[PDB]
Amino acid sequence: GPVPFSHCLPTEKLQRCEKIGEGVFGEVFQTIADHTPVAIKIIAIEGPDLVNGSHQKTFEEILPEIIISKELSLLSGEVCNRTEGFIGLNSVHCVQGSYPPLLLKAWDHYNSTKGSANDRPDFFKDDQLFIVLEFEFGGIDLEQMRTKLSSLATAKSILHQLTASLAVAEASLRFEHRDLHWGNVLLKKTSLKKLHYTLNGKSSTIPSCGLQVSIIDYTLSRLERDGIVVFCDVSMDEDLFTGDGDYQFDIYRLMKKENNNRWGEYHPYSNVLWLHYLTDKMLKQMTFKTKCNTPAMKQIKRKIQEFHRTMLNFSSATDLLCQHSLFK
Ligand SMILES: CC[C@H](CO)Nc1ccc2ncc(-c3ccc4n[nH]cc4c3)n2n1
Ligand code: NA
Repeated sequence: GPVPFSHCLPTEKLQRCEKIGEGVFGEVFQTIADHTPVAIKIIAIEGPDLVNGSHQKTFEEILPEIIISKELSLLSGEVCNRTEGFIGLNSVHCVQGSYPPLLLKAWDHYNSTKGSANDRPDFFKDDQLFIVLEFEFGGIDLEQMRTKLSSLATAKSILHQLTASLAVAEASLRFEHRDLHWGNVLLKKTSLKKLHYTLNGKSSTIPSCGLQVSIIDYTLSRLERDGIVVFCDVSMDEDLFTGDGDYQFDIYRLMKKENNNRWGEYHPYSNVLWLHYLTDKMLKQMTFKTKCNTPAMKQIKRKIQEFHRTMLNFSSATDLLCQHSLFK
């Protein structure tokens, strides 16, 4: 059945853990496994204590995220519909134990420097179960990089990458991400000048501007294979739809409007909505190292503004990728 935490996180691996993110689900750490950076997502399951304001999920309720993470990871190795724009999934374990004190130390450091919205995970007993997902390390989130991007050309690249990856997942998996806020877009440096994707057998390239994008966090995502749908049913969630103070919170309500609160259905317009929210962040909340004070860069800005203005008239990421003038 379950294994002890030390199976997944031997002493040296625990000693190198640094906390990088969080959500109601639990905690995300970066560490090193076999000289390789990885990200570890740790989710409490099956217990009766409140955790970050929700009850813990059952093993059955975590399976959708596991399945989705695996399907999107596989897309990097496929042929007809191929993208590296999600993130690799290396392993999944069920572990048992109280939270390691070294992880608490990392948690404390994050709380001291960035602040946490979570409860300190120090109340779990030695019989507590967790799911531990180990992912390829994907870089730094777009929000944390909001003052670090070179120019609007870099912004165009990121939007193109995101759109393409979403299109390929729509094509292969009838995928909707459903929570693609700017914390869920990771950026990593690449020396590749061009990145490659294949959509329904047709391969294309995207200029990288030195960055490779990875879309993460499939907690709210939906997909299907052979008529079998995997999703998070939020039809009875109150709080998800009553956020304020950021366009992000409007996106939840707009998705609910689009799907009539039926979350099992396929509505790839949700991917469009998130891309619109991301484009909006690109135009309003980023500080580029190079301003748009040359005619060439101005032109890119006008193109992104045109995208912002027109993209909500498209039906899916696939429609955007294949038809929108931004990508031509
Ligand atoms: C970078 C940390 C991020 C900042 O907004 N927060 C979260 C929060 C939820 C979440 N679920 C999965 C991942 C996840 C999955 C794979 C990863 N590879 N490299 C980093 C990864 C993170 N996250 N990350
Ligand atoms: Na990736």
